Amino acid sequence: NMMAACDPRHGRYLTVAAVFRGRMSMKEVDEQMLNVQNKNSSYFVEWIPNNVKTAVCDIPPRGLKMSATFIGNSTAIQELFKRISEQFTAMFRRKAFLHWYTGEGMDEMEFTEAESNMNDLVSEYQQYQDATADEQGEFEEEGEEDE
Amino acid sequence: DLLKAVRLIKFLYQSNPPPNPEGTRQARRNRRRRWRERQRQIHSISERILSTYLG
Amino acid sequence: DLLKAVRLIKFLYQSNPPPNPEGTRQARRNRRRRWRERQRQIHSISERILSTYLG
Amino acid sequence: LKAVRLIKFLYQSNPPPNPEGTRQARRNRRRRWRERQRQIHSISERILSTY
Amino acid sequence: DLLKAVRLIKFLYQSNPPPNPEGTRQARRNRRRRWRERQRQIHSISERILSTYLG
Amino acid sequence: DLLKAVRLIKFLYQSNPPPNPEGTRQARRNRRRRWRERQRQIHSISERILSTYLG
Amino acid sequence: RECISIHVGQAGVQIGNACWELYCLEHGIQPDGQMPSDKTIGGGDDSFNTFFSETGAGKHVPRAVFVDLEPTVIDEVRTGTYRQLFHPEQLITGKEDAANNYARGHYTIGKEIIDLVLDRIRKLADQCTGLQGFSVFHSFGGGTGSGFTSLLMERLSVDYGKKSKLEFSIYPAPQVSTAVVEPYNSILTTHTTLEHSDCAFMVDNEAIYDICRRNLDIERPTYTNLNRLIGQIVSSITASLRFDGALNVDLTEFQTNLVPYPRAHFPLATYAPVISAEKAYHEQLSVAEITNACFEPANQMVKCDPRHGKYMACCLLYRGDVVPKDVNAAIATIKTKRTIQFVDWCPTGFKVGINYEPPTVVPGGDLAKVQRAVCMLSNTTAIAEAWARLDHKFDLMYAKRAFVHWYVGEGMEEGEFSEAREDMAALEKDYEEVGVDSVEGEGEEEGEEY
Amino acid sequence: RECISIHVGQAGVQIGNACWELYCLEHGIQPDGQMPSDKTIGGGDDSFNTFFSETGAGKHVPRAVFVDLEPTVIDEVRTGTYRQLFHPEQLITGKEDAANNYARGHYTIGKEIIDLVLDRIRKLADQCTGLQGFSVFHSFGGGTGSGFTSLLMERLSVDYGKKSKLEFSIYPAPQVSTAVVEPYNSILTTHTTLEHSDCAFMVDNEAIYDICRRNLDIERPTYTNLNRLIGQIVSSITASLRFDGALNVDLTEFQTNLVPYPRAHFPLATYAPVISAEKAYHEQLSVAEITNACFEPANQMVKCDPRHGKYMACCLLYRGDVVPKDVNAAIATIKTKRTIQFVDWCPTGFKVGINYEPPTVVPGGDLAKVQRAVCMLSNTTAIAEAWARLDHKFDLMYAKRAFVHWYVGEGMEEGEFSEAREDMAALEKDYEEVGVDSV
Repeated sequence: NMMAACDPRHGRYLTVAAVFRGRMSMKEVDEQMLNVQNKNSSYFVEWIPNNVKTAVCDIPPRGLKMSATFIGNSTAIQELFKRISEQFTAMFRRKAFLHWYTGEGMDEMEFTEAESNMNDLVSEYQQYQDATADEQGEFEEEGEEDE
Repeated sequence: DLLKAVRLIKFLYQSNPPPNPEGTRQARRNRRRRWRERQRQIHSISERILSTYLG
Repeated sequence: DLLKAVRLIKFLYQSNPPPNPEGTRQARRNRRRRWRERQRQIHSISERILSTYLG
Repeated sequence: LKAVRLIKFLYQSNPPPNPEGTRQARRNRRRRWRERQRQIHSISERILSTY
Repeated sequence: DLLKAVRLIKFLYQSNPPPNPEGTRQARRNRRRRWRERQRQIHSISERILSTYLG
Repeated sequence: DLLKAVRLIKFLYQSNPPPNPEGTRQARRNRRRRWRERQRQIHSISERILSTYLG
Repeated sequence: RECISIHVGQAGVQIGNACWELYCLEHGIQPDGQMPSDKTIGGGDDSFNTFFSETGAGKHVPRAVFVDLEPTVIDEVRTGTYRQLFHPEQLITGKEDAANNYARGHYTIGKEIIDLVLDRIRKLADQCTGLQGFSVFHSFGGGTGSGFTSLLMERLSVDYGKKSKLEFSIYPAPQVSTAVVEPYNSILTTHTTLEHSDCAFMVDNEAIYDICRRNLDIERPTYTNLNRLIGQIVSSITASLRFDGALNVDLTEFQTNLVPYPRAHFPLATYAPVISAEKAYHEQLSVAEITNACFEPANQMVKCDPRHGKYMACCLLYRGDVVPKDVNAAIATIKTKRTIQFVDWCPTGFKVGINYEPPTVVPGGDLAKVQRAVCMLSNTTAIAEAWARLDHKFDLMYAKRAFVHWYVGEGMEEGEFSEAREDMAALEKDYEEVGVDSVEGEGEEEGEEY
Repeated sequence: RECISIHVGQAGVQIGNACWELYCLEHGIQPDGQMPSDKTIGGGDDSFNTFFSETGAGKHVPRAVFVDLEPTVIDEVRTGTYRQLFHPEQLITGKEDAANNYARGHYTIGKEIIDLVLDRIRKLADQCTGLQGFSVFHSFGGGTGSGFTSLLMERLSVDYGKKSKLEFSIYPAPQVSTAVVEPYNSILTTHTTLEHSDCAFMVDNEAIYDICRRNLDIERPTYTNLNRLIGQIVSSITASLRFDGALNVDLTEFQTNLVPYPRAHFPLATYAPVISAEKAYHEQLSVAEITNACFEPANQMVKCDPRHGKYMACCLLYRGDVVPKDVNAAIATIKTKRTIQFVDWCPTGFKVGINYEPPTVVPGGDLAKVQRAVCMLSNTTAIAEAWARLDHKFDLMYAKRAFVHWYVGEGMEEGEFSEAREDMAALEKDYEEVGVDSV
C-alpha cells in the first residue's frame, strides 16, 4: 500500500506515527507496535529510542467509524530519487530538450550545482542508510583493544 | 639482520584497515576473521623465524 | 620497498632449508605447507604492491 | 641491532637441561620452555611493534 | 656476561611501560589484568634467568 | 646508581658460591634445600634492588 | 516558610492547580470563597495557616504564580473547575506557545515574559519575612519546560543571592508523552539548573505507569492519574509545614539531613503503601507489609537493585494517624535487624516523622481512606543505573544527531553540549566512582594506582 | 557457612536447578518467598539455612549462578516447577553457543563473555563475606562445558589469589552420549582444570546407568532420572552444611580432611543402597548391609576391584536422623573389624560423620520414605586405569589425527595435545610409581 517503491528490506525508518481515531484502547495497539518494532532488524537503528507516537481522538473522518491510516518515516525514497535523477541525467548529457528550457537567464553552473547537490544528498542518504554507527558498528562492542 | 623482517611484520601490521564504522555489521566481522586468520599464519611464520634462525 | 621489496625475497631465499623429515605426516607435507603459507603471504603482498605502485 | 641481539641472547639463555631423575621435573622443564619462549616472542613483537 | 644480562633485563623492564589510564573503570580493570599478566610473567622470568646465572 | 647495582650482583655471585654439595648424610640434601631457598631469597633481593631503587 | 511557588510547563501548571485545590480541600477552602472553620478572609494566620497570607487584596489568597507561554494550560487553569479560589487577577496568560520545543524558551520564545516574571517574583519576594526557599515545580519539555525554571534559577542565583532552590524535577515516562528530543533538555538540565541550585528532589512517572497497568489496575495511563498520585506525594511532603504539632518534623532539619554534598544533589522516593478504589472495601490496614516491602522494586520509582547502591544517608518517614506512642511501638517492630550495606563512613540510624492528626481525604480518584504511609527517601548511589540509562539514550541520540540543527541555530553551541556532558559526567562520578566506598586509598603493593 | 555456586553447561544447569529445587523443597523455602516456619521473608541466615542474602527488605534469594551460551536452557528452566523466584537480573546467557566442542567456546567466541560473567562474579562477590570455596557444575561435552571452565579456573587462580574452590565434573557415558571426540575434551579438561583446583569429584553417567538398569531394575535412561539422582546425592553431600547435628563440620573441614596431594586428588564416591518405588517397599533398614555393600565393584562411580582398589582414605558421611547411638554401635559392628586390604605406610583410621535434622526426601519422584545414608567418600589409587582406558582409546584414535582440523585454527597447536597426553601419562605413571603401593 505504501506510495513509493516498496521495500521493507531497504527500510531504516526514523519516526513513525499513526493517528487512531477509532474508539479503542492503545494497550493492544502498543503491544502490536512492539511486535512490529522487534520482529524485523531493518527498523533497529536506535536513534531517539522512543521514536513512535500513538495519538488517539474520538472524531470520525467518514461513516466508517473505527479505522486508521499510515504515516511513517520513509527510507526507500532513495530509489525514487535515483529513478528521477538518473533519467534527468539521461536527457542532460546530449544537451537534450533545450527547445524552450533555454530560459531568459541560463547557466551551466546552475544545472551543474543542481546535480552536484542532488549527488551530495543521495550519497549522504546512502551513507546514513549504511555505516551502522549506533547498533554494533563502533570499536567498543568487542572489548576495547583490537589494535 | 631481521630488523627488516620486523619491518615486514610491521607492514603486516600496516595491512590492517580501520575497523570500518562505515562497514556493515556482517562485513567487519569478516574483516576481523581474516585478521585473526592472517595473524594465525603470522604466528606460525613468527615461530618459524624464531626457531629456524636460532640454529 | 622498491629496494627492500627484494629484501623479503632474500629473506625467503635465506631461511628456506630443504624439507628435512621428522616423523610421518610432518616436515615434508606440513612444513612444506607452512612454506606454501609463506608463499601465499608473498602472493598477498604482491597484490598489495599492485596497489602501492598505483599510488 | 641491540633489540635483535637481546632477543637472540635470551634465546641462547634458554638451554635444554639434562635429562636425569625419576621424571618429576621434566614436565616443569617443558612448561618452562614453552612459556619462556612465548614471552620472549612477546617482547620481540612489542619491541618491533613500537618501531 | 653478567653486565649485559642484567642491563638487558633492565632494558626489557623498561619495556614494561607506564600505562594509559584513559577509559572507564572496566577498561582500567582490563588494563589491570594485562598489568598482572605482564608483571607475573616478567618477574617469573627475571628470577628464572637469575637462577640460570646463580639466583 | 647503576654500576653499583651491577657490581654488587657480581659480588653476590662471586664471594659465596654454594658450598661443596657433599655432606656425610642425607642432611646435605637438607642444606641444598637451604641453599635453594637461599637462592629464592637472592631472587627476592635482586628484584628489590632493581625495582625499589631504580623503578 | 512563606516560600514562593513557581509552576511552569504543562505538568507544572497541571499539578499546581491540582495540588493547590488539594490544599483547598485540605485547609477547608470551600468554593464559597472562604473557609467555614476559621472566619479570617482568604486564609488563616496560624503556624500552619501560613501558606495563605495577605498579598493580593486583603483576602489571604493561595500563593502561587502561574506563568506559561502555552495559552491552553493557562486557559484550563482559568476555566477548569474552580474560577475564583486561586489568585483573582494575578494569573497572566502567555501569548505564543513553545509547543514542545525547549530550546525556543531559553533563547527565543520565552524572553518577552522574563521581565514580567521578575516583576511577579519581586512582588512576591518582598512579602513576609518567612522565606526558607522555593517550592519549584520543575518540568523538562512539556510547555516551556526547563526554560523559565532555568532562567529563574540562574538569575535568582546571580541576582537574589544564595537562597535554597528546592526542585521537583520530574523525569516523565516517554510512553505517556509524545516528545522524543527530551534527553537533550534533560541533560541541559545539569548545566542550567543543577549547579546554581541548592537543594532538589525527584518525582517520577514510570513506576506509577507500571502499577497502574499491572499492580494498582486502574485503566487511566495518562497524565491525569499521574497528577492524582503526585498530588498525594506533594501533600505528603507539604504536610511537614502543613501539620504543625508535637511531631512537626518540618523542612528545617529536613534540608539539613537530605543532601551531604554539592553533587549528591539528587534524592530518591519510595512512597507506595497505596490502597486503591477497587481495594476500598475495608481491607487490611497494615503496619507490617508496608515495612516488609520497602526495598522491593514496587515502592521504588526507578527499578534499581538495592544490592549494589550504597547509601551515605537514610531518612525514614512513617506518617500515620493513630497514636504518638505508636512511634515507639513501630520503632520496636522491624528496625532491629536492618543489615543494609552502607558506606564505611556514614551513620546508621533512621529518623522518624509522624503527623498524628488525621487528614481530609481526596474524593473522586483511585485511593481509599489512606491514613498511614511509608517513605524511605534518601540519596542513593543506585540512581547511577538510571543516569547511565539517560546517558545511553543521549549517546545514541547524539550518534543519530536528531534535531541538532533544530537546537543549534538559536543560541546553543556544540561546545556547550560538551560542557553539559562534562557536568553530567561530574554528577555521574559523584555517584558512580566517588559515591561508592573509596577505601582503596590506604596502601598495598600489587601494582595499583600509586 | 556461606557459599555461592556457579553452573556451566546444559547438563550443569540441569543438575543445578534440580538440586536447588530439592534444597528449596527440603528446607521449606516455598515459592511464596518466605519459609513458613518463621517470619522472615525470602529465606534466612541463622546457622545452616544460610543459602541466601538480604537483597531486598529482608528479601532473600537462592544465590546461585546459571550460565550457558545456548539461550533456551534458562527459558526451559524458568518455566519449571520453581518458576519465578530465580533471579531476574543475573541469568546471563549468550546468543549462539559453541555447539558441542571445546575450542570455539574457550578461545574465540567466549572471550567477550568471560569478562561479563566475571563482572557478575565480582558483583556477587561484593556481597556477604562468607566464603568456603566454590561449587562449580560442569561436564566434559554437555553444553559449553570445558570451554568456560578451562579459562575460568585459571582466571580464578590468578585473579582471586589462592582461594579454595570445588568443582563438579560429569564423567560421560558413550551409551547415552552425543559426541565422538570425548577423549580429546576429556584429556584437555583433565590436564587443565585439575591442576588449578582445590577439590573435585567425578560422577559417571554410566555408573548411574549401571545402578539403574543393573541394580534397580528400572527401564528408563532419561536425564530427568539423572537430574533427580544427582540432586539426591549432592543434597546428601551438602546436608552437612545445610543441617546441624553432632559432627556438623564444614565443607572446608572436608576438603582439609580429604586431599593428600595435588596429583592424588580424587575420591570414589561410594553411595549405592539403590532405591526407587521398587526397592523401598516393605523393606527393613539396617546398618550392616548398607555398609557391607560399599567396597563391591557394582556400587562405584568409577569401576575398581575391591582388592585392587586401595583406600588412601575411607571418609564417611551419615544422614543419621535417629540416634548417634546406632552409628557408634556400627563403628564396632562394622567399622572396627575391617582388616580389608589397605595402603602401606599410611594411617588406618576410619572416619565417620553424622548430621542430624533430616533433609526431606524428593516429592513426586520415585523413591519412597528412606532413612539412612552411607555416603562413604573413600579414595582409590587404582582409578589410574579409569583414565588409562581413555588414554588408550585416545592413542588408538589420535595416531590417525582424527578431528584435529577442528582444533587447529582456534589458537592451539599439536604441542598442546602432546602436553595433554604427557600430563595424563604423568598422572597415571605417577600412580603406578608411588600411588599404587611401592617401596
